[PDB]
Amino acid sequence: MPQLNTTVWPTMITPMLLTLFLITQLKMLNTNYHLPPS
Amino acid sequence: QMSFTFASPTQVFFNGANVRQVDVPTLTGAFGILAAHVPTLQVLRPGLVVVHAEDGTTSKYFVSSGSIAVNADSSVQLLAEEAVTLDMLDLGAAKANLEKAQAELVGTADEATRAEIQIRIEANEALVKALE
Amino acid sequence: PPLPEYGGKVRYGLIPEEFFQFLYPKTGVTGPYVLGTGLILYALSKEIYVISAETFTALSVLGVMVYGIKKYGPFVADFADKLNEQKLAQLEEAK
Amino acid sequence: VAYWRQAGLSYIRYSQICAKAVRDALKTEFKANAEKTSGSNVKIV
Amino acid sequence: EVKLGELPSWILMRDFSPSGIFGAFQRGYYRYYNKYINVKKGSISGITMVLACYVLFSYSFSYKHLKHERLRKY
Amino acid sequence: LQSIIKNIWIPMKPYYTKVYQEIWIGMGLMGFIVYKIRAAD
Amino acid sequence: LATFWYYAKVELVPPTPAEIPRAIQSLKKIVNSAQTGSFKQLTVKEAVLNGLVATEVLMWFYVGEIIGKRGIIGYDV
Amino acid sequence: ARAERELKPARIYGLGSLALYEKADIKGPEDKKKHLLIGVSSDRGLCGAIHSSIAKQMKSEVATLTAAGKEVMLVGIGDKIRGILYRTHSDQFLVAFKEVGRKPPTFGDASVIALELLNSGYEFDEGSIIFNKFRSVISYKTEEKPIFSLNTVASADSMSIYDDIDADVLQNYQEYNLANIIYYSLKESTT
Amino acid sequence: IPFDQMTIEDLNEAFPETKLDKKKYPYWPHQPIENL
Amino acid sequence: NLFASFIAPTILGLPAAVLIILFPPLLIPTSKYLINNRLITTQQWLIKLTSKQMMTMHNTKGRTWSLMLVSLIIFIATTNLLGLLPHSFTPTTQLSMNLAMAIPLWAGTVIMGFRSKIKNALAHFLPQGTPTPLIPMLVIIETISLLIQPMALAVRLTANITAGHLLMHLIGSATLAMSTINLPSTLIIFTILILLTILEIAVALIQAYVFTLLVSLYLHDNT
Amino acid sequence: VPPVQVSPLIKLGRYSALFLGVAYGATRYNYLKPRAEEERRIAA
Amino acid sequence: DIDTAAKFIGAGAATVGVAGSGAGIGTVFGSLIIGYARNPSLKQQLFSYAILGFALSEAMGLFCLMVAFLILFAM
Amino acid sequence: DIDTAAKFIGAGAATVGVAGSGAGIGTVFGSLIIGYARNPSLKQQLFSYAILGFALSEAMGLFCLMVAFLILFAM
Amino acid sequence: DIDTAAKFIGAGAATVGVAGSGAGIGTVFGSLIIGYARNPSLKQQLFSYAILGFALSEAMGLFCLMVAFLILFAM
Amino acid sequence: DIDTAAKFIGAGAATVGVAGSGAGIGTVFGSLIIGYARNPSLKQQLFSYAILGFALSEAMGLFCLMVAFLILFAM
Amino acid sequence: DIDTAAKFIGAGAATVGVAGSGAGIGTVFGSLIIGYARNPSLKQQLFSYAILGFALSEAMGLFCLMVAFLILFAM
Amino acid sequence: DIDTAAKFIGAGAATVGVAGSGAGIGTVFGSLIIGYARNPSLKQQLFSYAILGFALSEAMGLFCLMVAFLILFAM
Amino acid sequence: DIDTAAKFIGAGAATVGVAGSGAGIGTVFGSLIIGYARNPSLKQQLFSYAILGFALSEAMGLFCLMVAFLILFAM
Amino acid sequence: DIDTAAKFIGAGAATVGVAGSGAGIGTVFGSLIIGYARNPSLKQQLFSYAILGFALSEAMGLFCLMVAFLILFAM
Repeated sequence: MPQLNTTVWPTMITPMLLTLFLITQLKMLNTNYHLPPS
Repeated sequence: QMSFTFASPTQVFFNGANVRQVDVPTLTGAFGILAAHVPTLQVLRPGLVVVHAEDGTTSKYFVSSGSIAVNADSSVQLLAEEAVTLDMLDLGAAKANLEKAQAELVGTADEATRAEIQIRIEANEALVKALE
Repeated sequence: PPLPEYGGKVRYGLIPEEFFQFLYPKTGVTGPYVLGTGLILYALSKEIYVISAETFTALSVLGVMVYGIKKYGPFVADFADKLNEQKLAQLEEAK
Repeated sequence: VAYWRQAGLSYIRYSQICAKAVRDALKTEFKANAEKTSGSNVKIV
Repeated sequence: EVKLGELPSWILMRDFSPSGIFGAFQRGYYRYYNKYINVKKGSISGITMVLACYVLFSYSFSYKHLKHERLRKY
Repeated sequence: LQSIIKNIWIPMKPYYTKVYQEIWIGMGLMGFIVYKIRAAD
Repeated sequence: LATFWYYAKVELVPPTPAEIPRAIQSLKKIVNSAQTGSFKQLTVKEAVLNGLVATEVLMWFYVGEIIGKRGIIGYDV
Repeated sequence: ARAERELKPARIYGLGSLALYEKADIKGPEDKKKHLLIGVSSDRGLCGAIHSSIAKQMKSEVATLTAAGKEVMLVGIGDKIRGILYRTHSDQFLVAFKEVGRKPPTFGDASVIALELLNSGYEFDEGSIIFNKFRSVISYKTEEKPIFSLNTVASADSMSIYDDIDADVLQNYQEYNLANIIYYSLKESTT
Repeated sequence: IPFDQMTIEDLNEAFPETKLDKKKYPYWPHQPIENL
Repeated sequence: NLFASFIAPTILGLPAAVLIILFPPLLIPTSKYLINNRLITTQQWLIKLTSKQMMTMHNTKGRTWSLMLVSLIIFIATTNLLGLLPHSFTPTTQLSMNLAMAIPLWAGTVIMGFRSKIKNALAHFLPQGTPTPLIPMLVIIETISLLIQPMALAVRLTANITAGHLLMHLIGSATLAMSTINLPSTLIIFTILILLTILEIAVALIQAYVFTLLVSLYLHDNT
Repeated sequence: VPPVQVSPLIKLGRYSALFLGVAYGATRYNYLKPRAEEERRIAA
Repeated sequence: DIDTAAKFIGAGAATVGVAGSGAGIGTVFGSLIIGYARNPSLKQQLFSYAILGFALSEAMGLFCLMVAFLILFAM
Repeated sequence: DIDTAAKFIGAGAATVGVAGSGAGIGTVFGSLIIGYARNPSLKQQLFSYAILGFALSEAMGLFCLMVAFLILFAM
Repeated sequence: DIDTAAKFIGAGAATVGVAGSGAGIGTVFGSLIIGYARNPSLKQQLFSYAILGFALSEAMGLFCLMVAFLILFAM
Repeated sequence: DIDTAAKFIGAGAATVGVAGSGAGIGTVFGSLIIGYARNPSLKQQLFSYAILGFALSEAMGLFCLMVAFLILFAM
Repeated sequence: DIDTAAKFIGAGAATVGVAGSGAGIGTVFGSLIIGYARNPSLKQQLFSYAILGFALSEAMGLFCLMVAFLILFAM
Repeated sequence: DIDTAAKFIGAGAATVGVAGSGAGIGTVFGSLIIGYARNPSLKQQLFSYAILGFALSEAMGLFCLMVAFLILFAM
Repeated sequence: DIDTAAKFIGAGAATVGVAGSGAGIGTVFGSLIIGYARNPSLKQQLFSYAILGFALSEAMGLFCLMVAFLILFAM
Repeated sequence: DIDTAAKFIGAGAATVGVAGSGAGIGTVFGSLIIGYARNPSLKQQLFSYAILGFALSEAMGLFCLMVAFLILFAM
């Protein structure tokens, strides 16, 4: 199982955090829902 | 084979009519009754009532409360306290009364009064859901 | 700035009409198509595109994608348009 | 056993509340006549 | 821009810095987005083209495993 | 250092400073676990 | 269906024995441009176009190879 | 006049309420002791022989039940019946009602009467309702309908064929039918 | 400005009611989920 | 040989897994406009629907994690969906990424439940009406359960997606080996493969929603 | 759409390259067949 | 050889695991029958749910068969 | 020889997997009985669903038998 | 000899598969009890369905026993 | 000797098959409880059906035990 | 001593068969809960039936344990 | 030693038998949920019955674990 | 070698454990069908619960597959 | 060596026992769905019971995994 090859493990951990915790959240924050007018 | 009798204290929607299916919102869930259905007796909760005539057309009413009785001779008696055709209701009043009842629920503190508030709440929720 | 009303005129969802109109002067109409056919044949002949299980998984996912597009494309398209028109009507009503 | 039965209500009261809430959600074209045909006037002695 | 220029010093004239290539990729992204995606009454082809280029990029790095399942030998 | 901390760190500060604190402690635990794994391998 | 042949009769046909002088005329044009080195004037749009037509005739040669070996996927032997 | 028009749907609905106890053939307990007796009349006089008939039937049934040792409690929907029965029958009395007859009876009246019959602490093992079944503009007849408690309907053998039945749904159904039979009596006695 | 070239900031300028109360709700979506 | 689709991809010696993990956010453009194109319209509609389906059950403290949970479901869904394309590398098939997504979130949840809430936090280790002679055992249970919640998370992604992918591969191979043999059997195997691709799309979406909902339930248990 | 006659050089190149390809395919087929069979035999 | 023998044994073992998906499909379609007998007007939607359940249950079964072949041929 | 022996063992193992389809068919037809006892007028349609469920459940069982023979004779 | 030994083992294994038919018969007759308690007037017809279900469930079980003997005596 | 050893193993295996009859008897008597709670007046008849179901379920179980002893002593 | 080894293996196998009685007892007492929630006035009688069911289900389980020990000690 | 390995195999086998008690506990508490949703006023008494059922089901499971250790350490 | 052989056998064994998750998913979605046929207005919330149950059941199944691969490749 | 081999086999066997907890979790959450469809106002309390049941069922499953690792690593 290549999933147990613990050598390339950082290569999977590092960008995910850069993608799950910074980039995707920065794209969500730009998804704004305004309040309906009168 | 099924003889339906859908009535209200002042209006008779059906009387011994021969329909094929009738959907009812029993207090113990919804169910649809056809001919030869197992005999049962139940009390209703606010909800739709759909009657399928043999010609494949469906008439939709809204019942507030009452009783349903499917009998051994395939005779169904549906007696609603307040039965109204759908086009006689509006959505805005339903939503407004739902909001008022939710506010009074969050405001109230006594048990029985809270139960009455909740009953009116579910009434209005079924109203909104059945309308649109 | 207002948005243009149409995109880029892609053929088969893969190649834009720019390529065909750019290759039309020298090699006519069947020019680009015969170029693509020769490319595909040279690829799957010189073992550039090896045939394996991934080939049939690719064909299956491409079939499912094309069917999903051809089936629920009008629905999603007019649904997005209808969302936009509902929002526009509400806004103009609040004006 | 519904919640209002635990509270001490009765299906007469449940039905009254439900019919009232359904009468209130009527459009005003029918609301007056429907409240007339279903109002109570008896008084306990 | 290229498709018009015929000078090799252009290759040197360009900004080959981190900010330079970043701005280049950003300009390409915004050009694609405004031509195919940032339009009303848009199409799915603007996304299917990206998916096709992505499948090409995926087949690229998998070739080192796919050349060991060759049918012929030559 | 301009337009980086203007577009990347200002919006994420309310989340990186108060909300995701326990998330950071969990990330420390995860790094510890991953290191203890990659050590005995 | 039948429109493919409608176009092929124009452009997907063998060259008549009458137009080979124009073929070698275009060939002598391109070799003159190679002799003088004036191909630097050709802006890279037309250069890319000519490269594409060259890859097209190269694919024609490769289809010739795959029909001349009676096999599609490589050499059957 | 208008009551003869409002009676047809009221008749259909009320009789449809009692179709179950006729099909299932609930026979009532002939062994219990607590009995409730409702008598439907109006608050107005000059009715002729309406209130006299209702009072005669109530008195006869009170005597017949008390002779068997059954403890009877009386209810009078209308001031006429309460006035006619209060002197000779005052210890045997639970609730009376008023303001009937001036306005046509509605299901709100029935829902009320049922509520104040249920919030009374008198668990009746059986009951009866006595009204004036209307036959023609000249002829009416004092009729009487039964009212079954929860334990009568639940413990009946012929109620075994009915489905999803527990004590709760039978409680709700019995209460709603109390209201239904009160409404039916009120609509029949106004004609 | 017609509503198809208008920015959410421009709409907040035109209808100050449509603004999101970044003080009562600092975190996305800056409003209770039921009103979403 | 068989698991060559789960090996970390390298192009020209560089770890292309970085670009493969950074791509999915590129498919969610954003705009300051009020009325925009069809893609962002449908995507904003979907994000609103997801936020309403996930965040409604929470109190005011839990709804602060709305950004995190919507971001998580969007990321996992887009990764699993792109992973179905031919020859693609699915980073959710890796135990690394799934563990590093599951351990931080669950650990932060339990830690924010232990920092405050500590009395109710330790009380949650025992159901309310638990009888006395069964008190001690039902404590050693929960903790181990509470200790296998992160693992059960990550594995539940990995061992699913991987399996699915490998299945779609194996059946595919069958079709190949069936190409030079009975053709109706080839068509039957290919129809099986098509139905399996539909199932794998459904399972990608469901696994994204499942990971997100389990993290959300853990969060609600401690807020 | 009206078709367009391709330049004669392009068609001549197309067909000459096609014929050269047929010739090369036959030539390499006949060239590889003996060594292919010989290695197939020598493998066993 | 012992490898082929244990491959047969392990293939049979891994195949045993289809019983659960058989039982799950049985339960799904029996519940579908019951729920349709209760509210036939929802028939279509009910069937939809049924299909979903089936898809997942048999999915597990196929996983078992996966391992079966993964031991029988791929090794 | 060990190959024939393990073929027998693996055939028995793969055969074990018919228990789940037995239980699934039992559940399907029991639910059919129940749903017909509640709404007999839908009888035919109910039976249809029953058949469908049966077809799938026993299908899984047959898959098991497949592997059984695939180990007993085809190898 | 190893052949007789593995024949015994595989016969036991294939016999294990009767548990599912046991459970299926249990479910069928329990549902029959329930559905008859609901609508006793349909009793006969209900019993008919019950028999059918039983016939199929035990059928699967017999298939298992089939393989059991097919390994124990026919080989 | 390998014959006695595999006889023990196959006896254990064939014995495993009593689990299904255990579960089937459980289901039968649980359904009997439910159906009697619904229509107690049919009690006797219900019990009759229960017995029948039990007889069949345990029958299957006994078949399993049959094979168990048929491998343990008769061979 | 292959005999002692296979005795251990067969004892474990025969012990596996208690799962069915576990599931059957679970079903019996769950149905008892349901039927008592329906008609609590029959409580005692319901419990009686429950006990009966339990007695039979666990009986089957004990039979399994019987064979387990019959292989572990009596041989 | 074969006698020192078969202990491992038989311990695993005897451990397999906890699945039935897992399923039985699941059924008991699911039925408890259902019966409490029906008649919540009986809650306490219902819970009592639930506990009883649990005690018996897990009891069977513990018996299995008993045999597991009885093979793993006591021999 | 005996290590690879027993790795195959143990992988098959550990794979057997997916049957329970198959049956659990079947039960979850069948109950979902029933509960939606009873109260369709709660549909969404019901589906939510269904998903949760599924997630846990298949989780257990994946654990089994875990051990399967943990024996097949990691050793 | 035979010890490692039988350790693999016994680990797989002990792992088989997670199927019961899978099925039990399925049953618990399906019953939760049903009981919530019946009395949604009790939702929270129902969920509580559900959790409890789950905790116990999976507990048994974890016990199985316990033995699995207790044979795979601790010996």
